[PDB]
Amino acid sequence: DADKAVDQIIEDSKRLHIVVNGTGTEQAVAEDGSLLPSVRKALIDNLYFKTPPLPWRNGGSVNEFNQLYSFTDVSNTTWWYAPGATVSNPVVMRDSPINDGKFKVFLDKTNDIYAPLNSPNFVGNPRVPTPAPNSQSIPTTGWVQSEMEGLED
Amino acid sequence: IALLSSDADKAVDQIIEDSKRLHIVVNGTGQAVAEDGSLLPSVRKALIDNLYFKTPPLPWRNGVNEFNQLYSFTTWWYAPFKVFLDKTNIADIYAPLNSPNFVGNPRVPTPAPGDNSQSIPTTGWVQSEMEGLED
Amino acid sequence: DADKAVDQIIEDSKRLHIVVNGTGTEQAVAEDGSLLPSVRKALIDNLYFKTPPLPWRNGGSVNEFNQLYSFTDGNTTWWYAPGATVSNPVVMRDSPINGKFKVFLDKTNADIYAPLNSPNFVNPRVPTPAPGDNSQSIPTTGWVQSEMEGLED
Amino acid sequence: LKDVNHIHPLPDFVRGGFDYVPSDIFSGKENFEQTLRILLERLEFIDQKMVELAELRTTLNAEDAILDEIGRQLGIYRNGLNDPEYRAVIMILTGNNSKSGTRADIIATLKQLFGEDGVTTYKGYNYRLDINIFNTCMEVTDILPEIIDMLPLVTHLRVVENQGY
Amino acid sequence: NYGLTGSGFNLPPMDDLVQETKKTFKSAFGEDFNTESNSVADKLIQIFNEREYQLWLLMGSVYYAQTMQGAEGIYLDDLLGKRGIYRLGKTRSTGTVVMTIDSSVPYNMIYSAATYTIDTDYELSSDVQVAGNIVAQLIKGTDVGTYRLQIQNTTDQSVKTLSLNLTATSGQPLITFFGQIKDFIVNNTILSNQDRIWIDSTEGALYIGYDTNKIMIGLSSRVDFRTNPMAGTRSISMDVRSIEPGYISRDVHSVRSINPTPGGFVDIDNLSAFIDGSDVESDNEYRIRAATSISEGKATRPAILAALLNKVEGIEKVRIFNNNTDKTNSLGIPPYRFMVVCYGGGTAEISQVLYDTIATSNNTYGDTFYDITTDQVERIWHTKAAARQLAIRVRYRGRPLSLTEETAIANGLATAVNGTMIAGTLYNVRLVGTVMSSTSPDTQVYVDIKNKGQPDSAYVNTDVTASTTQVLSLELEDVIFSQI
Amino acid sequence: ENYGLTGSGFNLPPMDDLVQETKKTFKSAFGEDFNTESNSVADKLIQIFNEREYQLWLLMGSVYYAQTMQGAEGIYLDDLLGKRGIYRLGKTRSTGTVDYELSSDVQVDVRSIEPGYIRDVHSVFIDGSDVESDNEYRIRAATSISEGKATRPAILAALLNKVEGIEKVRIFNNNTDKTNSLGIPPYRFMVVCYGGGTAEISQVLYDTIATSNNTYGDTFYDITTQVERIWHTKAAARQLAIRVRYRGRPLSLTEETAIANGLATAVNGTMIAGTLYNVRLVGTVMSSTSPDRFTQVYVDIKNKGQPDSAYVNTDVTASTTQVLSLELEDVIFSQI
Amino acid sequence: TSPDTQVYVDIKNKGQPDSAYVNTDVTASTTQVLSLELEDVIFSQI
Repeated sequence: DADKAVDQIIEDSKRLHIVVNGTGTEQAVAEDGSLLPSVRKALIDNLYFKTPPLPWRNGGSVNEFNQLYSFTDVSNTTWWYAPGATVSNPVVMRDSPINDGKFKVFLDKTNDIYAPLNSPNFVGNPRVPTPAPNSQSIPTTGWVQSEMEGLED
Repeated sequence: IALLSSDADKAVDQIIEDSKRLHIVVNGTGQAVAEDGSLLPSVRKALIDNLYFKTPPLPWRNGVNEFNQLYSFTTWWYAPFKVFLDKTNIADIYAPLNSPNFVGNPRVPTPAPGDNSQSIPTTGWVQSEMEGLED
Repeated sequence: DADKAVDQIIEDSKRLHIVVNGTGTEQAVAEDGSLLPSVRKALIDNLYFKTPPLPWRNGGSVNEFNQLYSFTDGNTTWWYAPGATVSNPVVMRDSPINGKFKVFLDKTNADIYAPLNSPNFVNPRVPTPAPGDNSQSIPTTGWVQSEMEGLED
Repeated sequence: LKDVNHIHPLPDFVRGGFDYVPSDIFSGKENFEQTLRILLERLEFIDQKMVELAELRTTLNAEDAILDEIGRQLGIYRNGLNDPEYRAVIMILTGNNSKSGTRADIIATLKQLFGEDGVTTYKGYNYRLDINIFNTCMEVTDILPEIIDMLPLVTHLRVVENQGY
Repeated sequence: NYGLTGSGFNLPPMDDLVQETKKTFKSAFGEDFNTESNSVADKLIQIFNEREYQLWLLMGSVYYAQTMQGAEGIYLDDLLGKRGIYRLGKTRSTGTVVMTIDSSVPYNMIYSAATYTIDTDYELSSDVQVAGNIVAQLIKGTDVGTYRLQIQNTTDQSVKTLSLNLTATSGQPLITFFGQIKDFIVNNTILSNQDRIWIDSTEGALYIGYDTNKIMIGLSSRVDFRTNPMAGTRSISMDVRSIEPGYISRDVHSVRSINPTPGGFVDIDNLSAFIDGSDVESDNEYRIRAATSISEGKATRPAILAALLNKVEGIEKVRIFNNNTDKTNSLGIPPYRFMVVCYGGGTAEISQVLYDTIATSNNTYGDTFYDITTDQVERIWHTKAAARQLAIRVRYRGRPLSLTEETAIANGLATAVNGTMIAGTLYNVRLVGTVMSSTSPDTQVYVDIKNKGQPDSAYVNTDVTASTTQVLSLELEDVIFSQI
Repeated sequence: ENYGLTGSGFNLPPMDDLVQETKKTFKSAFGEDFNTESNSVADKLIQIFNEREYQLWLLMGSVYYAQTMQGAEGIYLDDLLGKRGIYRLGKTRSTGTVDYELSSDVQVDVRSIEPGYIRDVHSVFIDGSDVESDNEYRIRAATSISEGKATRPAILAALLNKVEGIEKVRIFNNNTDKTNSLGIPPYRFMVVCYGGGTAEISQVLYDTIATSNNTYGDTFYDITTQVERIWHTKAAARQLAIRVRYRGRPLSLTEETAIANGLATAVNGTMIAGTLYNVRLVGTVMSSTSPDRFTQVYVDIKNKGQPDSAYVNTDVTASTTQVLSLELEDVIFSQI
Repeated sequence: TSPDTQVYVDIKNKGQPDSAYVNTDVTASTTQVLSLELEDVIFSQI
């Protein structure tokens, strides 16, 4: 009757497999009917979901600690979040976060997509102005051929 | 027959401890220890120790004792001077490493003679290279 | 049958082990083509640190993946090394500008990435264009030789 | 209440010896402890391997690389046998030295190779004997030569193998 | 010095290691280095040293694990496993019990195996039927009418019947009735039984399977016997085993109760010590068993001969015959089947002993059979010799022998009961020697032998030989004397 | 992990390595900037402890090697074969026939008084046998002992232990309905032996065969306990001769003795009615002496007295009642 | 190997057809040296 144990093992393996490899989000179902989150689902908490922040308001409240909000001053734009924001303790909204230390500003990480000045490793199709027919400037594919084009003769 | 399982436990237990660490990190309180002995703070703790700036900026005077208080001038500033909030984009001035379109006079360090690789040649390197075959 | 279920279990286990542990400068490989980041990534990946900056020191060795060290010359910049642990420390050399160290981002710092106009580089590389291209794309050192080769014969 | 076999890894070896620090004079200094721990923990590895040097040499768990040595002392050479059944033949031949080939006795030896219900034996009038197999876990042709040896000098034997009843 | 040497493995004390390592340290940093009491190096080195004492002790323990002496626990099995001996696991006690039953319990009633427990840890071995398991009987006093008697012959399988009338309830008629019953029973079963049944005329009671002191010792074997008027009290024999395996022992007269009391129950008791159960086998008795395996012989003609004589409550004589050549031979035997002849060994108990026969040796020939469970169930065969009684007449010349002096001569001829099956020859010269031996020394003596019931003309002097399945027999009352 | 018993063998770490990781782990607890170079106080301390620890590994390796068959020497050899239940012999005594004394009373044999080695010539006996040395002790261990009965190994085991003067034995079985290729009657088996008595082996056989006299053979001898008889045969009947040819560096005189005597063992050990393989004979010569001494080798076999032209190199077998034997005055060495 | 009928050995240079198998011994050239790889061994039962 070890076939019975082998059975349960067989689909427990599959549940575990989907949980580990649950794409960005998968909801494995246990025998109790509860719902288990993929690893990448569990990783949303750090991921700090920067969708276009909900525009700043006066009134209303913030329920998610890691959600951002968009605010504009009389002059600049900033994104704000209240780490203390939680369910059963939402952060009441206010006129401006600059005196609402519940809220704090946030920045952007991605510089990543830009070539550093030191030994960058470009991809795709870089281009430059065809240099003078020289010395230190970067030549183009046509520039070289045009330079050599007169030489074959 | 299926008694290869004698190797499965060394993974099953290990994933048990890994799940335990996952749970403590995600659902911890204002830590976790990896097999390397280094610490992993739980989210509700990581939210505390990170860099927070003082939100009200101060007027500028070019006078200077804190790296965490902002100053205003006319733009926000701080002393690690370094500006904090200008109004200009970055993507408009800095070339992406993918499919850039440079303008003006780009320069690179001239490679060694005879290099046959993916490095970039210089106009004054190829032009030197031409004369060798000319002779 | 059942051996393949066990194989799934063991591969999932080693994947989960690497993901939970990771190295800060590391990302795991999922069964599908996607790659899974480690916790040491996700934390520093979005933004996280220990607030009180610490002075740089030539005789110091770092062992913590999330702390900022203030280098100075009074040009002060803050640095970190994701691949730093108690098990794998890293030595503060004379200057951080020389490996695992990375500088904290600022809207001034930028200031190390090549600007769109007339940038100076210090071993850049580009994909090799197809032979016979006359466009303004940038040729490689080999591409030049690959084309000069037809010339000689 | 206690195991007779005293060959076991010493329980909590590391914390012992540390118990011999006289009056906590050095405890909490984090400089002497590491030096002592680094040295003691080396003995941990050696202490652990002292067991396998004795545990693994038993015929039950001996791997093929050394099981041959055990068989060599007894004259049972590997020939073409593989590890899982090479263990079986070693047991069968050794057990034959205290046997008499009785009906009750024969059932006992076959019992170790096919579980509880995996084997049955019919008997015939004129020296005929039959062996039935239901749950074989190893290939039987290579084991067959021994199955003849532990039978009377004049047995007439048939062998039939099948899965299940 | 203390490691491996030419004479085994030794053990070092602690102090020698301490001194050696302290000398090493002394050499490391010159003679000035301090290493006693107050040195931090001393506290490190001494603490470090004690651990390797454990390692040395464990290593020494390991070495002896592969030697005739020093092996223990699991390692002991491997050493003696090479010689094909394995430890015995948990065992269940086995034994037999008897109980007296009221006169009114019917013969055909059958006890349910799974509805009784002898005592806190004993239950019936299997289903038991009252009929065919009577071992002893007591008849006394209260019993006029007509009585029927039945008995199954112990050699054949034909039921025998006897008819009698109890015209009187006491006195010489009752004595004669009891004597007739005794003669009826003794003519079947075995002559040894008659020694264990008698009549106490002083009380007018009949005892079956008792001794002169009125202790139930039982007959020679279980039998079936009935009286249409169910008189007296009957006794039966049951087989008992323990509930759960383990250690338990009971004495010769220990068992004293049954929890669910069956109607008509009288008493219950033991006859001999049980084969006590045992816990997990220990090392000492394991070695002892390994040492005494020499006498463990089986599956051979001498071995089977010895086993029968030492495993049956009886089996006075035994003999075997062989026929293994393609034909039935003179003696009626199938081509490839053995032949076993016994005397007074029962059927079931002896049958179990025959499991020492060589596997694949068909054997299984005879007039009586029985089935034994292995699982599969198989049938075995054998036969019981048919006794033949002789009549002996003694004539002599000399002084007349006095009464009670002939007892020695009569019992002296008990040697006539020691003849072997088939190969039994009187050698009347031997009888002449015996009759002249069991007496005071001192003219002429002769011996005449004939089968019982024959006329006096049948007396002869030539020696007699037993038949194929016959065995000699003689009764004390069948001896006569004549003076010449 | 690569240290100790590993199935493929036993691995022992050298002195140098143990220091290397000890320093490495020790360095890990205090950083790179920690002096551990030669003659440094820290290094001196490390060396002392590792040397004391190293002996433990060496002791373990010696224990393992001491218990293997190849490394068995002296007393350690006695323990290993003692585990099998047999022990080396001691001072043995001579036996003669009518310093010495009578073995038992006589009326209308001979036993030596001295405890051992020993007046041993015809018309003035088993001499020698002082101590049973390891080489023959290993040989004597080749036998087997068991208490079993009625089975083929049991019959062989009992005969070699009880029948005096027995040297070889084999059994042939015909467990079928019809006579085999060897003429054995159906449902009977035959026993053939070399040496030994006739009215004694029968006694031994009777005590160990099943209760069904299935014996068959050339000669019989009745026994009783009821009377029956037991059959057996005797083979002897062959002596061989050998020649060897080789190319290379001549083998002096001592090696030929080493080669010659070695061959005699392999040929002699053959079973009754066995077969000799030319390849096996070659292998023995390559192993009874150090390799790299020959470029070619051949062996030729013939029976004693045969003409030299009768030498053959093909494999040779023996009849049912023949036993292969080899001696000296044989093994003709030669250089091609 | 454990002790114990017939055995033969055939040698040929890598890449040659099966007809090149022979029994005569081979000799190295002036500047050549013998070599062998584990994967270049085959067995056949007869």
